[PDB]
Amino acid sequence: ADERLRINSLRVKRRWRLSRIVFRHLADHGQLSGIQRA
Amino acid sequence: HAPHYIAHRKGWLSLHTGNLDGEDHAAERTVEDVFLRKFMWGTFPGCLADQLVLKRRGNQLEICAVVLRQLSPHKYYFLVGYSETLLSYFYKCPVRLHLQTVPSKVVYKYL
Amino acid sequence: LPPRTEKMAVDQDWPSVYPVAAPFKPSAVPLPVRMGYPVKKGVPMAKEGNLELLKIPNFLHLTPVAIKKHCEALKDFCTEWPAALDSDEKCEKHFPIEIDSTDYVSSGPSVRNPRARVVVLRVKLSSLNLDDHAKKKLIKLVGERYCKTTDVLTIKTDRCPLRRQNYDYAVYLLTVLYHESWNTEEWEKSK
Amino acid sequence: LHVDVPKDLTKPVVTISDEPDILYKRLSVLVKGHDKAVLDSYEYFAVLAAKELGISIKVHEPPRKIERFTLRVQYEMRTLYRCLELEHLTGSTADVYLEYIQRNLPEGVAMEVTKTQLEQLPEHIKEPIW
Amino acid sequence: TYTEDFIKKQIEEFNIGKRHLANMMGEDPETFTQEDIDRAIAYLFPSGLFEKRARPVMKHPEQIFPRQRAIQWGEDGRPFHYLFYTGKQSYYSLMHDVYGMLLNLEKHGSRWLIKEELEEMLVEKLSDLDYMQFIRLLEKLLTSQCGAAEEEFVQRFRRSVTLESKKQLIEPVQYDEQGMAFSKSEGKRKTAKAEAIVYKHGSGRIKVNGIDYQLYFPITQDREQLMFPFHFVDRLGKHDVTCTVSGGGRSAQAGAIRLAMAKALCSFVTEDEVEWMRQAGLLTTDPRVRER
RNA sequence: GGACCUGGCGGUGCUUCAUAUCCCUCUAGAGGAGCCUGUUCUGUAAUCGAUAAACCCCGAUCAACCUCACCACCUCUUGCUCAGCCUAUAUACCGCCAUCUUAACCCUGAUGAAGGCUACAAAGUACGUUAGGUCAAGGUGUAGCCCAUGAGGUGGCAAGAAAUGGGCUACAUUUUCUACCCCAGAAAAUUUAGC
Ligand SMILES: [Mg+2]
Ligand SMILES: [Mg+2]
Repeated sequence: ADERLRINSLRVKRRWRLSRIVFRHLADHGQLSGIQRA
Repeated sequence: HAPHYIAHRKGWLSLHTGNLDGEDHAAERTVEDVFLRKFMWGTFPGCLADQLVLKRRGNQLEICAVVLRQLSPHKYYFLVGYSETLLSYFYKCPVRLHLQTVPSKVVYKYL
Repeated sequence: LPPRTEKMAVDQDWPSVYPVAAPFKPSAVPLPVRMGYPVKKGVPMAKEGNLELLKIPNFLHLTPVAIKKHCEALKDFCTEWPAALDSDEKCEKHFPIEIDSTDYVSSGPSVRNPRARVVVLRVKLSSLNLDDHAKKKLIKLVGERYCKTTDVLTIKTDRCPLRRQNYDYAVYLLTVLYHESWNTEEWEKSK
Repeated sequence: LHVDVPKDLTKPVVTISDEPDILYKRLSVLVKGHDKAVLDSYEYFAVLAAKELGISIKVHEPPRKIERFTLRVQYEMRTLYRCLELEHLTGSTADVYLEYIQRNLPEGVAMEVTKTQLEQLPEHIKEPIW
Repeated sequence: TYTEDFIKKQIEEFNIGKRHLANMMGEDPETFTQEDIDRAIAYLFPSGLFEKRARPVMKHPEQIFPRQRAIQWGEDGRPFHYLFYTGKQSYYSLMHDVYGMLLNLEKHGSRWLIKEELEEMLVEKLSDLDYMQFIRLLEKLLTSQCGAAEEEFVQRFRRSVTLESKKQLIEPVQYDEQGMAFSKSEGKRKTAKAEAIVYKHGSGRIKVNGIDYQLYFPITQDREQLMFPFHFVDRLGKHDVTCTVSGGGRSAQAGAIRLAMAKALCSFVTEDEVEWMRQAGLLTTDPRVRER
């Protein structure tokens, strides 16, 4: 990370880390905290 | 009850602050919940009468589960000890179980 | 086996039954509480086997009697506010500088929060011994950190990782600002 | 316990140090939750504790926030607030009160405690350097 | 189906649980009431579920259980009521009573009771036509010179239409340090938010953010909007307004200020004038905002 | 063969109305101009080709002597690592879209088939399918090539016509420039959508 940054300096539901289908499945069951569908 | 009663009639099984505004680590908590539910359902096969309740206060992790009275109490105690220790060393946090035995499935209605 | 609620007297010591935060136990709670949207010509579901009552963060371990009996024992850990400081008028007189710092309580394995390092120092310039030139220089030097309406200078430090380091940085910033405001350069002559 | 009672109890050791105590002008405890009933119950608990410990408390309700996001299938998140300003409390009283109310923080509720300590000017700044 | 023994037991458990809850809350069980039950259950078991019936409840078993069982004859077999064999003894007894009162009179905001709750009162299923006949008899009784017993009898069968929308909240009249009476109110239009203070006496001076209204609102449309409230109730030039508006644009700010002034002016006008303003749309928040 | 009962009419026409989708009604475009372009045809030994992979140096933009694909000549090999391959198969399966097929009782008729309503009341009450598409925001397998479906050198490959579809620009007097953020001065038919 540091090494690659140094040279450069000189010059879907990824929010929850779930598959987009799965987030629906979890949220419908009420499993996610505070995710109420409206 | 249908999903559109999650805040009207139904509730939330898992309860954590991570998803709130400004709070972090929501995805981490969700991944922990996924594994925890799989591991409970596999460590108590055909025993859980209804879904778990995964509460978290501070670093605590309460699994308030509801099971049946079909297995012997010795097996329940052994599984409680095993799963508690396994999860406490899994997440490096003080996990705990609150099994609630019921005579049978508590049916609400019929669909 | 029979629930132990049958053995509980009507004059029991409830705090001993729920000493700490514990989930709803229908075999331990001696209440005929029901909850659930009733079906047609039906009643709300009973407590035994109710997952919805198990989902509530119940306050059974915190009853008024329990709260009083706890905070009566916790009095030994307290000190007394200095009676001389009767109102904010004397607080802004005897203790000019106000240091604001924040702590965050989330739920998880990690207690770290990146926002707990911020420190905010607030001091009224009228409490500092600055002459006319000194106050002019300090105000022009700080810029927007000084609010003319309130006469307050607000120095917010968050550069350092920890909080003690940010507090020390804020103190050092105030120290320099004062000393370099009380200094006139050869350049400063011809304003 | 009708007869069998503990004869004596080990009170915890609280030693009065010599170092002077910290003084807090204000202490704002902002509690955030997905449920208004939990926040109301926690408000009652915290207020009762504050009255009994002699701390001066004032409660209000900052505005609720809503996060709406669509994946059509639409989801929503509620964030409700309750702000408890304690005033004119020393370091030890504030510390013990916070320990109590944070150990008794209900499920799904986070806290943001802002402490405004009172301090004096450094002796370096009392007079200019000569 | 709930047997009477079951309900008896549940009454017993409710009573013991009531004393238990009274012990837990520290209140005196002797005077502990149902409102106390509701409040204590709400505190102990917090629930923000919107459906009030989905929240925790500990009610007296009489209100929860729909168990009903009425015996119509004794051990000897003789029915208690003289109209038993009609099969609708309650309904026909009521009709008989109404007809008797009508005979006696002949010798000398609210709604009618709806069919289902009439059945509930009678505890007997009845059709549409017999309900219509009963309502016709009640109307005939009203037409005659009903005396006391008659009109409380009819009032037994008339519910209350509690939908009176004339419930605008009249702001209390406050007094400034100079002793002048005034009233403060708020208003909102789109993102514009306004707060107006209307004085009881004035010369028609409106100050918007400390600026005269003709200078703050160059466009005549906004000035007409500011006119609309006072002109509608014939008091132009009789009040002073000091308002503060923030956010939104020219038209949104004008509308918010109009709403605020109307709501503050409600204090100094009559109830009839308040209703006239309400029917003119001067006291309703406009809910139309930008859509996603 | 006489009389009667239930019908069904996969029914057929009219009459009256409910008569919403869709027209008509309203608003703004599109027909002009200049470019780049998709398709089709014809051409060459060759490919007209593709830049999470070139060039740029206001904005953009063409080949670039690029590069992978292609044509014609060749070369490397036990080699990278028991190597290597942007090969095939959903005509292998799931995943996802789309096609099509698809109760009791009581009365009446002489106890016949059978029938039972009037409110100012007269018997009525209780899944499969497909040589389907999609392996670009998803997976599990199955086979191919392995002195070549792998790795390299040399050169070559530049394309034209219409008929149609789309995209990018400016298109003004209710305009434009300055000061201001609204009382100033100067200039000059078809057809697609929506409510
Ligand atoms: Mg296929
Ligand atoms: Mg070419």
